[PDB]
Formats: sequence, C-alpha cells, structure tokens
Amino acid sequence: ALPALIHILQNSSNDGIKQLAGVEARKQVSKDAATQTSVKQSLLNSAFNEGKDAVRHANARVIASIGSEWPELIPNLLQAACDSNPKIRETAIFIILSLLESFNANLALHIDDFLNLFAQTINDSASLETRSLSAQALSYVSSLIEEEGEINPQYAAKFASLIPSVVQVLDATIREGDTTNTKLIFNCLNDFLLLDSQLTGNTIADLVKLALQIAVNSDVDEDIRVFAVQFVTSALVYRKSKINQAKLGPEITLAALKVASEEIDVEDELTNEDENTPALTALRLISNASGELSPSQVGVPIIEHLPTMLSSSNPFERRSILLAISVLVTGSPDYTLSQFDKIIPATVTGLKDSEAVVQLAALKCIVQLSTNLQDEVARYHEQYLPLVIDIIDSAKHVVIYKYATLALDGLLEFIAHNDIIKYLDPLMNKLFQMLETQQSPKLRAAIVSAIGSCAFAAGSGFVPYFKTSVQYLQQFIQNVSQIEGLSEDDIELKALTFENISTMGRAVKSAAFAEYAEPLVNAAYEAIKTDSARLRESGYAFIANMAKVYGKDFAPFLQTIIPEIFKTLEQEEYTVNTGIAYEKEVAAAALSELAIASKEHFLEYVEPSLKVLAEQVNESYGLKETALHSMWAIVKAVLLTANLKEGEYPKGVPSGSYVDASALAVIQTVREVSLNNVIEEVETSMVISVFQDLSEMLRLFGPIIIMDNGDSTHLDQLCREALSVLKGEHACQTILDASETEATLLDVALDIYVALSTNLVGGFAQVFTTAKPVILQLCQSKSKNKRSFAVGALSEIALGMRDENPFIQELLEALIISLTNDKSLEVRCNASYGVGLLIEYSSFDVSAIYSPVLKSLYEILSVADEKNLATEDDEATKEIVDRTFSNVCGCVARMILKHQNLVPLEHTIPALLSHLPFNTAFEEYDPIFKLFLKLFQEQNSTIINEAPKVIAIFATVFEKESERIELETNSTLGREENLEKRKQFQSEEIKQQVIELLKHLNQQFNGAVAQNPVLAQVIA
Repeated sequence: ALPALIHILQNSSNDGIKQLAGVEARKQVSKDAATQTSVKQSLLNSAFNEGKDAVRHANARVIASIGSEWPELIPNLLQAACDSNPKIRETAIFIILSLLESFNANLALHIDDFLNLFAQTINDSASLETRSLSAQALSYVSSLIEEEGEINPQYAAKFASLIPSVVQVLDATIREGDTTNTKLIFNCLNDFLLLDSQLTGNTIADLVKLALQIAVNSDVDEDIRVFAVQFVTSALVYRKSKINQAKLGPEITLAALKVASEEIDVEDELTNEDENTPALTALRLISNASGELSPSQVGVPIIEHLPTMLSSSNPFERRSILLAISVLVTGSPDYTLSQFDKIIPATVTGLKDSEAVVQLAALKCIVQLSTNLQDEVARYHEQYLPLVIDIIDSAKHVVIYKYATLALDGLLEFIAHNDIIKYLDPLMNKLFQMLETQQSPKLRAAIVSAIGSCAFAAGSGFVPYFKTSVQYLQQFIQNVSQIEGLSEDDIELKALTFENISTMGRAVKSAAFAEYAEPLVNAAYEAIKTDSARLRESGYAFIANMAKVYGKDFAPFLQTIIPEIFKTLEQEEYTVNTGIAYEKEVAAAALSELAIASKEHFLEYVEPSLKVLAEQVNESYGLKETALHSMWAIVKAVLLTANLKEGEYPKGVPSGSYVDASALAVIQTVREVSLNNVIEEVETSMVISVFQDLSEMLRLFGPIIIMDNGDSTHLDQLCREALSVLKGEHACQTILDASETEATLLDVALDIYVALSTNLVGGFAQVFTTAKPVILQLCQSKSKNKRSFAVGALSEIALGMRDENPFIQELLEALIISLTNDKSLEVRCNASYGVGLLIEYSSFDVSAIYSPVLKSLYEILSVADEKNLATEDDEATKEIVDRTFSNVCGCVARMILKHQNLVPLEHTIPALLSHLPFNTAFEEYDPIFKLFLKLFQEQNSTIINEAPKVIAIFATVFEKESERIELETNSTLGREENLEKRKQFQSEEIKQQVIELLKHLNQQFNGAVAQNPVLAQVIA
C-alpha cells in the first residue's frame, strides 16, 4: 500500500515525481507496520539532504502527518533548529511549522519551548526564510496559548515581546523584495488583530500606523501596498476601539485619499464593464472607515479637503475626492446629507469637468447619493437633468453612458410627482429613442430601468405611455423559459423588463393593466420555474407587485406560487451564491405581499410559511433579518384578516387577550423568535432589525404583540435588552462619538420605549422607571446627535403617557434645562415640543416656569430667524429652522390654551402669525387651530384685527390639503411613507370645526373668505 509512495519519494530520477509522490503520500498517512522506523529515518534523511527545496518540504510534510501518531521527534527538531548549519535550522523550523499545522493536541505541552525557540529563530541572521517561518509558526503558538483556561501571563508577555521582531521581518522581506514572505508576514499581523490584548500588548495602533506608511509609499510595490491597505481595513472590523483610542481615523482617511489620488489607467476606467488595486482597495478602506467610525473621523476630514482637491489641476485628485464622497455616504448618510450645501455643487462642478474620468467620478457619486438619500437628491433635478442628458448625448465611452443613464434613473425615480409631469413626455421620448439606438444589453438594461422609474414617479400620469411601453418591452421577454445561449447580461435585461413592467402595473392600476395581466402573469410564472436565479428573482418581484395591484383577486394563484417560493427559500446557499441570496430576499417579500393581499385565503399557508421562515432565521447566511421581518408580515396579515384595524387596539396592559386564540398563537410564535434573536445577539444589524419590527408592530396592533394574559415575561426581556443597548452594554456592542450605525441602534432602542408608552399609557410608568435616568442622562451627552435622539424620545414618551404620566414635573424640568441651555439649536427645537406637551398634560401650578420658558422660546425663535436669512443654499439648516418655527409656535399655542391668563397675548399673537403658514411638521397646526377657534369665539381683540392674515393662512392650508388629496389618488400604489406627515389636519373633526369658523368669518368682515378662490370652494 502506502509505504511504496515513500519509496518513490526517495528515488525517482524525475524530481517532480518524488514531489507529487510526497504530495499524494501525505494524503495517505491516516488511512500499521512493525518496522515503521524505516520510513521515519528515510524521510528525515531525505528532508535534510535533497538538493531542491520543494522535495525537502515534501518529505517534511510527510514526517508531520506521521508526527501526529515517537518521544524523540520534537526534542530532535528543537535541537536541529539551533544547529550551526543554517539550512539544517531552516528545514527543522519548516517541519516544526508543519507539525503545528496538524493541530495535534499534545503540541500544547510545548508552548514555552516554542516561545523560547521562536524568540531566537525569528531573528535568524542567515536565512530570511527561517525568520518568515518563525513568524508563521507564532500564529499557531498564540492560538495554543489561548486554549488555556486562564491565559498564562508569562506566555502573553513573551509573545508580545516577539511582535516588534515580526515587524522587523516584514521590513526585511520588503527590503529584500521577497513578496511571497511579505504576504505571509501580513497574514501574521492580521492574526494578531484577533488576539486577546494580553498577547498583543499595546502594539495594534502602531501596526496600523506602520501599515499606513507602507500603503502611501509609492516606491513600494503595488501588491505589497494592497496588503497594507487590506490590513488596516481588517483592523477597522476587528480592533476599532484601538483605532479610536489612538484617534487614527483621520490619518487612515487621509492616507486612503492619497492612494486613491494616484493615477489609474484612464482608458480602462472608461470602457471596462466589470478588487486588488491600491486605488480600489483605498476606496474600500474609506467605505469601511465610514461605516465603522463616527463621521467626525472620516467624513469631516474628507469634506475639509473637498475645496482644494476639487479645484486641483491634477484630474486624478478631482476624481479622487468625488469617489471618496461616493463611498462615504453609505456608512454616514446623515452626515453626508448635512453637507449637501457643499457636496451638491461639487457633483455639479464634477459633471462640468473636461476630463471624462472626473465626469464619471461625479456620476458615480450621484448614483451613490440617490441610492442612500433618495428624494433628497432628486430635489436638485433642475440642475442635474440638463447636465446628465447632455453627457448622455455627447458620451464617447460606454461606461460614461451607463452611469449617466443610471444617474438619470436614480433622479427620475424620486422626483416629486408634480415635477415629473413637466418632464414626463420629453423624457419618455428620449429614453425610447435611446433604447432603439443602443444595442448593448448592459446599456439597454439601464434604459429599461430608467423607463420604469418614470412610471413609478408618474403614477397615473403614466397611463398615456402604458400600452406603447408594454408593446415595446414585450420584445425583451420572449422565450422566458429558454436560458441556454444567453449571456449573464442578456438574462439581466430580461429580468429588468419583468421588474419594470410590473412597476408600471403599480403606477397605472388594475383596470389599466387588464389587457396584459394574463400573458404577463403567465410569463412570470415561467420565470419562477427557470434555472436562472436572477430570472426567478424577477418573477418573484413581478408577483410582489401583482399582489399590490390585485389584492384578494390574486388568491387563485396561491396554490401554484407558494410551493415555488418555499422551494426557493430552502435552497442551499453555498462560495456564497449571491444570486440565490438576492432571489431569496425577493421571494420572501413576495410571500409577505401575497399574505397581506390574500387575507382569509392565506390561512392555510400561515403555519407552513412560519415554519419555512423560522428555519431560514435559524439556518440561513444572509436571510435572517428578512426572514424574521416576513414572519411579522405574516402576523400583520393574520391580524388584519381578523379585522384588527391599525391603531385601534385597547390601551394598557392586557389582562387577557383582545385577539382570538388562533391569532394569539401566531403572535406568540414570532414574539419568541424575535426575542431569541436579540438575547445575546452579536450582530447589531440583527438587533436593529428586530427592534424596528417590534416597534412597528406595537404601533399598529398594540401591546398584544409583546404580552398577553398579564404575563410580562417577554416585555421585561425586551426592556432589559433595550435598556442594555441604551447603556452600551449589550452583546452586540461589547465585542464617545458614535458611528451612524451605532446611532441607529440607539434610536431604535429608544423607539421601543416610545412605542410602549403609547401602548401602555399609564401602565408604562412602571416599565419606564429603569430607563428614565439613563434617557435623562443621554439628554446630557457630549454628543449632539445623542442629545437630539434622547430629547426627541422623551417628548414622544410624554405624548404616550399624556395626563397619566406620574413624572411630568421631573421631565418638564429636564426639558426646560435643554430648552434653556443647550448649545444646539436642533436639540432646543426638539425640547420645545416636549415642553409644550408636558405643560399641556401637567395638572400642577406652572406659573413660575411660564415667563422663563417664554423668554427661551423667543431666543430660539430669534436664532432660527437669523439662520433663515442665509438658507437659499442649505436645506439641512432650513429643515431645522422650519421645524423650530413649527415646534415653538406649537408649544406657545399649547401654553396659551393651558393657561391663557399667564401669557401676554399682545406680542405673542403677532410673533405666532409671522411664522404661519408652516413649511413642515404640520402636526403643530393642531394646537394652533384650536387656539384660533378659541380666540375668534371670544372675539378676542388681538385676533380680530388679524383676520386677513388668518384667512390667508387657511388659504395656504386648504390649497395644501387639496394637493395632498390629489397626490394621493394619482400616486403609484404602495408609496405610503409620508402619508401621515403630509396631512394638514390631524382629525376630520378639527378640519370641520375650521370650516365652520371660516363660515362665521365670512359672515363678519363682509365676505372676506369668499373673496379668496380656495376658501370660497370650502365654505359653500
């Protein structure tokens, strides 16, 4: 059997035969013989004498595999590693290394001998290879030392002492041009990141700094530079606390920006339609720093350098800064949005550059801004659209043409419904002309997406184009079933046409879609059975929209579709099959939409769907969050099918159940899965996602989501987790200025309490007791954003409790301190909302606070008034300014309604009227309308002289209300994000009271109201 492969190893004239004999011979070792001494001593002899190194190593590896199953071996190798003869040392170390590579358990008995050996051989003056092998061995030694129950303090100290030597080996390998061993040493430093700190000592920041010096050194070979960039990226994922402690964020960012500024192959960039350059890895480093660190450490340095780089004579620096921003936004979208006053002009400057690489860089930046800040970018369509079209018309490179189309796509998709209509017809004609001219399927795919995005924005305004578009696009979805002979891009073009035709079905509704429903639906049911994961994905996306369009009429298709979806969700995902991951995401969304659009006919599928999804939560690689989200979607469907109307639940702790036993059982199922995926959960994205789902369901259906029958086990578990997140002590945080991801975790943790306060009302006070001091403390954070979240959350909690809140005076006095002393205008703005509410709910004497609070509210008004003077150029400030006007006026109206005779009206009413109508936060109209009803009913002198301004304000309000009603009827199905916020009236009752008021006012002032066209329409 095997011992012949050893004979071949020693003896062939062909060295490549001895080598591959050994490569196979190792494989054989596991699967007896009296004389096994012959094969050891033969191998040891060959390992140290063969002429070529590859044949030496081959014998060495066989010795080791033998080594697992000889008390003299390790002692003899430790002796050989200290031989006077450098080649004998090297081959012994290699064999020791191969032994460590077998993970034999008894190697743990030699930690000290290995530490003492390697402290020596790491600096072997005669063989760089021996130093590199010593570094490589140390990885196994550190792992061995961390298997002790308590890490030996002496091992850690010795091992830490070796770290500077490894750095020397690295410099040695770079100096000597030995890039094979440079790579291996970088693997060693990467392994240091994972180590317990007592093994690595204080070093890690210094390893980062040393890696940065290599990365920016253009004299170093590029592949070594990528290793270095990659190491720092890896340190962001595993050791960000050390990066923060050294405050290296800005140095990392600036180093990466310099590498990305190096020139690149321009013609490749402009034509290649497809990660290992220094320039590309540098962008990935920026991208990861933006996700990992607070924006002061990454985005702020970038925006500081935007002026000088964007004007540089070096086009690669103009290109570099735009691409830097393009990769900043995903990790720091809020900070990026706040810098739009600088960033948008910069993208416009970039589009006007003479160099195409800079123009492409600007386009990539815009695509990235649209993806993350959707409608916020589309507001600038008036500058962008002319520029982007001109680039499409005059493009000389395919990659510019693609990204121009894709930028146009992202803008058009989120254009305001009113504005798209001015563009819709000229746009429609241009995109179909483009579609004809271009024959590349990569380019056609991007044009089809832009067309569908027109439909999405236009809603019912798309009807004139619906039949021509489908006629045309039906050409790209022939022979769906036949995938043999199609390129990946041909598949994408087919898939995108299915997706965007179904999006047109969302724009025009079921009646206008009636012509094509059957052929298109049949075509999509072909897609689902096909062997393209991309094509199946587009089938499910098509079905998801059909569910929105046809509601319960789509139920006859359930028997057919669900079996396909279950099959899609159960597929093996492995070398992670990205196409299957996308398909599963969309199939889960299809299942959710079908469940919410079938109602009673999705009752046979509820239990099987929960079992399939629960299996994915437990076992899937990237579908956990979505699988769990879909489970709550199934619950939402079951609760709606039981005619629990959204927001109509009984408040307070439920002593039993307001839901029938079948529904409660479905709820409890998902409630258990939710809490098991937050308890001890290490991924913050998973925690964020669970908290978001729980808040949403609590908001819609009440406390029955978290508790029933007086048993608060899960409620207390939830609050425990949330409280821990607020304190920074949850498993997902314990692997300052916070990253935005970290800020989201805070926001959604606070929002659990917000939702519970509205669920519980008075009942919440006992739950709130533990979190209340922490939230009051977060209101004082050195971080402005944390203060903004906390003050905002306390105010919503106050709204949740209302007049059943036992802490009004404590909370009132805390928000008054924020209102009075906080340096941030936006924090003071958020506080003024909470202050008015607490006064509205208070039942004790507040006469002592009215005068100081009014003074502070007026100062806040004055700082916002000054900012309002220079903001034709900065919408982030304009939103804060406008929200301050709404909140302060709302709070003042609340104060007057609560205690009119403590507020001197003579100056307050005019200050109120000067900030009406509002531009945002229309919910604050509610106290103001009630105030106007009271002042006019008492014929108050102050408002009576102000009747023109008051009827003028309602003229704006009612015009806005009519636009809102029209926008709602025209819009594309399923765009109900902003529904509550666009409303001018919080209730039909307050709306009708206002109409009667305008009726009276028309009886006085000799028909002042009728004179106005808008109100004449409402008054009659």
